[PDB]
Amino acid sequence: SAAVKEFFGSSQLSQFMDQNNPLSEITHKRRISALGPGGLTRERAGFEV
Amino acid sequence: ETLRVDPTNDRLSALVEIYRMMRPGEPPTREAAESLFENLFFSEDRYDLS
Amino acid sequence: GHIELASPTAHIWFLKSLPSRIGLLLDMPLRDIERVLYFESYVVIEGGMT
Amino acid sequence: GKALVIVESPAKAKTINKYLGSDYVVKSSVGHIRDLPTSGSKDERGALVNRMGVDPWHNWEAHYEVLPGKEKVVSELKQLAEKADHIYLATDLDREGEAIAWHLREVIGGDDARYSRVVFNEITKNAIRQAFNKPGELNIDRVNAQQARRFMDRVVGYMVSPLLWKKIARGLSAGRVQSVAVRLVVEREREIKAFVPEEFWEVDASTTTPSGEALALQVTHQNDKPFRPVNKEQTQAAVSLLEKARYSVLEREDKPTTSKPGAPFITSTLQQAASTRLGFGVKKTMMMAQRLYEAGYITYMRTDSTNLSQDAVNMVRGYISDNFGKKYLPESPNQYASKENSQEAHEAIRPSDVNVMAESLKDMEADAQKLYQLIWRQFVACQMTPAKYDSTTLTVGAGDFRLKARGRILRFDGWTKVMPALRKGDEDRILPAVNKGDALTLVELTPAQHFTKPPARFSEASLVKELEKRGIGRPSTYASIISTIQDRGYVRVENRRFYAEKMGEIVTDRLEENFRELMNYDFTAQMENSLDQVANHEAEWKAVLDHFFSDFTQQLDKAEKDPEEGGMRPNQMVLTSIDCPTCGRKMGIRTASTGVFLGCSGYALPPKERCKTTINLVPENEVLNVLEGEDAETNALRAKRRCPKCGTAMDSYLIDPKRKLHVCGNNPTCDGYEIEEGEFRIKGYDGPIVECEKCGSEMHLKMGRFGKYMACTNEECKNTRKILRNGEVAPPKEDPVPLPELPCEKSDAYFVLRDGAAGVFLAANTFPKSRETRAPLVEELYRFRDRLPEKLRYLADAPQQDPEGNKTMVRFSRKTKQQYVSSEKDGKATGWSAFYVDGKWVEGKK
DNA sequence: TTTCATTATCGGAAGAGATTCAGAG
RNA sequence: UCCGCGGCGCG
DNA sequence: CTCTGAATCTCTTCCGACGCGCCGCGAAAA
Ligand SMILES: [Zn+2]
Ligand SMILES: [Zn+2]
Ligand SMILES: [Zn+2]
Repeated sequence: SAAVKEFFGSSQLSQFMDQNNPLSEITHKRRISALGPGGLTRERAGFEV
Repeated sequence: ETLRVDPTNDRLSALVEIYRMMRPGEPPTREAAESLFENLFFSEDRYDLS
Repeated sequence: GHIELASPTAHIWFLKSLPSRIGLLLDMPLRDIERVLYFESYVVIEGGMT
Repeated sequence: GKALVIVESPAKAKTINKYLGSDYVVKSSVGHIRDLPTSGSKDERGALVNRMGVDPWHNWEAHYEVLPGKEKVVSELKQLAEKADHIYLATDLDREGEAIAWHLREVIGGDDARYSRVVFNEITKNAIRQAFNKPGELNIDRVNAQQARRFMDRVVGYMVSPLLWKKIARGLSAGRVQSVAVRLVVEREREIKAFVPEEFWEVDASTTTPSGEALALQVTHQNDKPFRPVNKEQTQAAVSLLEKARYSVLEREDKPTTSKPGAPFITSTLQQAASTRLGFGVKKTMMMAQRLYEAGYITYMRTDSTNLSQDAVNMVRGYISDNFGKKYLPESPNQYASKENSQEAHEAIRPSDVNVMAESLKDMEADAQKLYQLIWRQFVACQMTPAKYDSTTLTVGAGDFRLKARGRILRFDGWTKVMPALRKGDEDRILPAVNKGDALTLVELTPAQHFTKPPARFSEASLVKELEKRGIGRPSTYASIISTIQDRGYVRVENRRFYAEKMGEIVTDRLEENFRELMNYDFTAQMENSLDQVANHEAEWKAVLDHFFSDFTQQLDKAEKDPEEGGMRPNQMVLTSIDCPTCGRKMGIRTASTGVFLGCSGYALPPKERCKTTINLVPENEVLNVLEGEDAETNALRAKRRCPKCGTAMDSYLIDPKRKLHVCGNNPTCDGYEIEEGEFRIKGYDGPIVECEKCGSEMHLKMGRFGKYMACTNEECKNTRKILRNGEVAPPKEDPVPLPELPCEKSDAYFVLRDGAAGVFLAANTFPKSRETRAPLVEELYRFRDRLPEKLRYLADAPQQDPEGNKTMVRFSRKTKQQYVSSEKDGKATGWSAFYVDGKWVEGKK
């Protein structure tokens, strides 16, 4: 339970779901990120990626 | 050239080398070295290519 | 405030900041003195004819 | 399905099981399960071959037997062999392991298909897997060689011992190699006692350089001849002439020197090293080595091969390359050659894993950690780059005299680094850099006086070295020789040094005279070599046994005859002038298994005129001064009186606090005796030391109408213990209680109840002869509860039967030094125990 | 009244330290 | 309530 | 053939704008 809760609450890839307008809903749910665990960090992503 | 440069000469010496490489500051030992190697690479316990 | 230590204890900075100031103060390499200070070997002060 | 592996050690069983896993079951067969008979459980020849089991006349028919307590283990082994599909005989590398494997195969049966002989030099995953990939057949030739040796030793022991009882004394024993070891010790004793320490003097010189450095030298020539003054006055004259003379360094010599490590140890070398460095004798060395092997840290400790596996060499070279580095490698392996007859198939004694440091041996006692450290250090040292020394030699001349210094200075240390010397030697110093043809300034000079060293006494390791040189015995034998020469009372070991009892001299002389072929070192070596030929399968066991037995029987049948015929000479009495306290008569000097003693000739007169009075020969125990070093033995020889009739030294004994007695070394061949007066602190009886449990005083060993008892010097206490068949002394004598109503079962005797540190036990009234003992049952004690001394009564209160109605026996919990009661079914423990706790008996699962 | 052995109970740049090849003796 | 850490966007 | 110095390799250290805004959430310590 602790592992599941920590993943769903505190993980970097569980950010707040923004609800300005429905277009925001769709684009946030369909967003594909390369950050997070096992990915790469913002400050080192070169231009090649 | 690699065979001309590697200090090792048998299975034990290579295992000793890899133990000495992946964990500095601890003594090598036959059984422990063998165990960590086999469980690190050729066992589903620690490794799994999905 | 202040605290007194039951055992005299060295500073991290002068011990580890390269170049090791204590190391240059002596002729000792830094590695043997640091492993000494964590209590893995003795240091000798001479008296007599060994 | 389920393979069975059979091994001699339970710790070997646990260790091999770590690598074998669930497909195998391992069982420990503790010691020799089967053997020749040992107890009583032309008719004289019939009784001899029955007692021996072996019949030499009927072509070696042997009549093997299974010993008491082995039947349970044999039944367990048979049950497991009936359950198993294939049987793996995994005894040690050597003959004894083959003979054990043979006995196992023969007892369990089904030879032709159901057995494999496993052979491994170390108890490790790779070595075990390779051995189980390719096991052998049982080497029957090595078994036959072991049986030949055993048969020879039993033939000689049982045939000779009644002869020695008849001629010399009851309670003697004999043995083929044992007697030759005793002969070696006795010959060295005779060399020592028949030696004269001469007197030579030496002079030492003290000098300073023009550069103010200081040098010390020793003076070795006068008039171009060796300098060796004989007396004090001469030495003082030489010192005068030296002081007057003027000194110059006429000689300057220099040269490099290289030093190398020893070979990895064979068993004899390991015993010598452990004695010299750690002080362990033989028994402790081999016990700790066996523990280290069974734990798995070292290779098998019975070997005469210096060979090393390529795995070992590569491992140790890796360790040296990583830790020490290239200068200490060196370029190629250090080879060492063992004897051509050695078991070159075996390895040396080495670590099983070089990285395991001695400190890491959590489960080994400290002495075993030290022994492992010695093995490790030697193994590492043997392969490294040799060391490098540079050496200087100086000679200086003044007048008729020349004087010398030698010094070495150490510049690469590689093998010495891992394996340092115990102490600096005389040449381990710094001579200053004097020039060729230098000058010297002079400081005051010291004389020294020294005595000729006798042919110095052998220790346990040096006796093992002598045996190894001659070829008497083999690596497996040496510990047994060193033990049995002591246990049988011919030789005693004191100050870590070997001393020969007078009875050992008597028996040595008799055996040399009668059995010259058996006692000759060359024939002993040739016999050992012929057993090795048997193990090779170069010779037929029964053949050489027959040849030995024919020669031995010829010599025996000659020796049995009367002394005028030339047969073995009986015991002898050497008379002296002393008054028997019981009759005043002249008194004579006599040797028994107990020692050397003073007897009255009335012992040889029939009852009417018989005199049984005896006097102890309390000896002047030589007290060698460790601080005198090499001098300590020489001064001991100087201390002895010398016999009037011959040059042989004399040995000294105490007869009264007022009187002391000197006896010649060649007694009774030499009849010189001397008697001396003085204030002497006489012990009354001398020998071993024991501490009286009832008063803490010293307790001492004494002889009388019942043989040998042990008695306490404090006049206020008469507490006496007693000697027993196979131990130093019996436990505290308190309330030995006899029972006529319990009969013995192997013998006609009746059972008696006894207390000691071991526990409380039942033992048979003719104890040295019956030697039958069993723990009491609780019901037995209850039956004879009135007899029990006041304390023991509690044991009769104990619950007689367990909750299953099995029957209960009385046991000593050595870990907690208390009696408890326990129940057995099919001879196995039921796992039930009851103990005594505050006046009550409390019971439960073990 | 006995004698025999032998058991086994992130990427890049700079600084310091360590091991490596080349030149001199 | 005033503290600290992580994520998201704006310029 | 060996020893010392010089040079490279290996490891360790330091550090990559800044201003907000927004959001959420601490504990085997009490
Ligand atoms: Zn008398
Ligand atoms: Zn004499
Ligand atoms: Zn006493």
